[PDB]
Amino acid sequence: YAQEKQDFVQHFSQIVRVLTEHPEIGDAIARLKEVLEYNAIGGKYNRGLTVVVAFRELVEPRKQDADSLQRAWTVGWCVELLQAFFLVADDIMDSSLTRRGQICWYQKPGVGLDAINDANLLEACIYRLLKLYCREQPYYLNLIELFLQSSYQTEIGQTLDLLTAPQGNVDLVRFTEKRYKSIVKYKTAFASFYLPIAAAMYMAGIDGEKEHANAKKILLEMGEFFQIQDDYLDLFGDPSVTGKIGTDIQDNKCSWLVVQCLQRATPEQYQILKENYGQKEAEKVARVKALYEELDLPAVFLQYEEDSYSHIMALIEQYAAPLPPAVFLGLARKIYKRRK
Amino acid sequence: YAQEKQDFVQHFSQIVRVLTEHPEIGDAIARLKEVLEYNAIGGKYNRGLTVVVAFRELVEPRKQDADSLQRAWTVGWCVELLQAFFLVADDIMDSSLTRRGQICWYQKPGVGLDAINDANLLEACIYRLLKLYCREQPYYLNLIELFLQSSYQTEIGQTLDLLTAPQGNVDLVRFTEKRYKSIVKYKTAFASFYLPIAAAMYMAGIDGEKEHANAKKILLEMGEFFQIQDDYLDLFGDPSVTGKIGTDIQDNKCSWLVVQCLQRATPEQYQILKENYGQKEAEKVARVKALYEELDLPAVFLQYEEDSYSHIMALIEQYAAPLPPAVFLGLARKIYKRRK
Ligand SMILES: C=C(C)CCOP(=O)(O)OP(=O)(O)O
Ligand SMILES: C=C(C)CCOP(=O)(O)OP(=O)(O)O
Ligand SMILES: [Mg+2]
Ligand SMILES: [Mg+2]
Ligand SMILES: [Mg+2]
Ligand SMILES: [Mg+2]
Ligand SMILES: [Mg+2]
Ligand SMILES: [Mg+2]
Repeated sequence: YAQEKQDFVQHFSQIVRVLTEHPEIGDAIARLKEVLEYNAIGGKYNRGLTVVVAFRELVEPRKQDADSLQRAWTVGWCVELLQAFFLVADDIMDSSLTRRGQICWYQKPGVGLDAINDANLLEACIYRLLKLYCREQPYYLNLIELFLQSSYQTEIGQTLDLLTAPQGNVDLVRFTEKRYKSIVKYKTAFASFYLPIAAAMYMAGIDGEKEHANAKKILLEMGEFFQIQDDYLDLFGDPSVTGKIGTDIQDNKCSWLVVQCLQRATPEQYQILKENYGQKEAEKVARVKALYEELDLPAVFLQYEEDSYSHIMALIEQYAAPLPPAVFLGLARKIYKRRK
Repeated sequence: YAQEKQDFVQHFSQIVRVLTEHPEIGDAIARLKEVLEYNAIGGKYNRGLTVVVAFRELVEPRKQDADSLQRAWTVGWCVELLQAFFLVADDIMDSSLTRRGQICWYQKPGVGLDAINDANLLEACIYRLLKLYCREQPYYLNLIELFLQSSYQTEIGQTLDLLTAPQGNVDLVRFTEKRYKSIVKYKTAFASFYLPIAAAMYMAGIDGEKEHANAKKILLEMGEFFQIQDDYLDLFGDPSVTGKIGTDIQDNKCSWLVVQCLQRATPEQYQILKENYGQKEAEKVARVKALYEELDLPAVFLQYEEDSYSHIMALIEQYAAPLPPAVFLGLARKIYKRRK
């Protein structure tokens, strides 16, 4: 697994080389290399690795030649670039301080709001790689449309996330279970969970609408759990482990935690949450954290993680066939009980 | 021409309807409609109109059925959406105040840096329209790749533009004719001039590499002239006419004007430019404008506009064949002597 991660990371130098190969644009290409090095490295590479692992499990080993395997790790890196693009942009919009153990790319002196165009370049690099390696393949168009559709779905999710979290406005009424499930389905589940398995499926020749629908049932549910864990870690995670500083409380976000708080709060506790949520004051944030702990939300999260795991396992039993259950089980093992 | 513009604008309501048609995403789709209405309307629609006019001139009238014409005005609107995406993002990065006679979308109270995701949605809408109307056409993939390549080229151009214009740093050494030509080729010429004619060419079945190369020779030169005019208007244009407020001097930009100033300045005038360029102080900006006027740069621009027009006309004579010269002449007439 760590050796699998290591093999995937060793292909990054080739990805950068092929993307940063007209002398007039030299300075811009040198900036793109810096944008790639800073923002596509430091994560867990779960999405990129899922493409590589799923491709190997879905394709007959006699058909896994050197060019086929290169295409698989390249498409894995395309999914990492999609993630990099959204994170660079999301860190500006969320006013975040750190990412993957280092200062946010936009927080770097000399970068600032120029990171908007840098994010756009990362997105552009996906289609440059798809054209360079997969142009002659029968699944080329299926991959292009899958990455474009995954970006649109993420952007729609980001729009819902930002509309539910207006700055300077009390938004407790908007923080419902229904709203939450809708935000996380689009902003996380589609591109972080459906996209990597769907890409390996199209590369394996599995283009069937019914097969993709079945994979989607498992993967969108896994994505919802993953975002619930991300919301828990925003406040109760170790920043030395998570690599990022939480901002959901200050940013008035429709977090899984605030939705649970609102379902369990007394009128007195509702007032405390109303007066202290969505504000930059450190003592107001500390007051919301104290309310969550009073309502035993960390324990409520532990019980949800268990119930959700069993539910996802039941969905693998129902919808994995005819794909190897290991395709979905490998990703479940990688995200369950994770504190990073 | 104004009737042609009117026919094109009358199709916008249909574009919005088809793009803003899952009740859970309702609030986000309502935000997308607001993003579309605010940012894709108010311009001159030259790019969108060029697609429609070029398609009509390149396709035999017996092959111009109702569905074919709809595809043409839809692809015209895709080019307007590409422009909208880049302008929303460019206005944030350039710290601009107004656009198309109204306050910049990001300057709107309640929008702010959420405009980054709004720009991404506008870009996403291009591929949604291409899929909705052109998916079954033989040129579908050619159009997808052309819009993706045009975005990458624009982003590379924007990177060069921002690298040459660092905030708080004296960048006069970097402002060369060579650097300028490179920036404007990528940031403007490819997507504003090559993209609309190339799209109509692929829709007409003209996919030949040599035909696209010849069209490119004319159109990249036209794009350079158009950006030189844009730089002139940034300072010497009427904001009631241009619809936007200039920021090139304050933003330390490699403008055509500053390049010309540096070629004509004495050591005393160079010192004046060095002490006053790239700064927010109104009196420093007024000092640079006074230097430009002392060096008769508005007259130097008038002489360049004439010389460039003749050169572009000579390029149409050389490279228009076998395409109707009217394809290129119509766009030249629309941009030459324009003060908007
Ligand atoms: C979609 C969300 C929850 C953002 C972070 O994803 P990861 O937690 O997988 O971050 P990296 O490993 O890529 O850094
Ligand atoms: C590529 C540059 C010069 C930006 C503005 O283009 P236009 O001057 O054509 O602006 P609109 O008509 O679309 O508003
Ligand atoms: Mg965030
Ligand atoms: Mg966010
Ligand atoms: Mg989070
Ligand atoms: Mg600008
Ligand atoms: Mg600009
Ligand atoms: Mg300008």
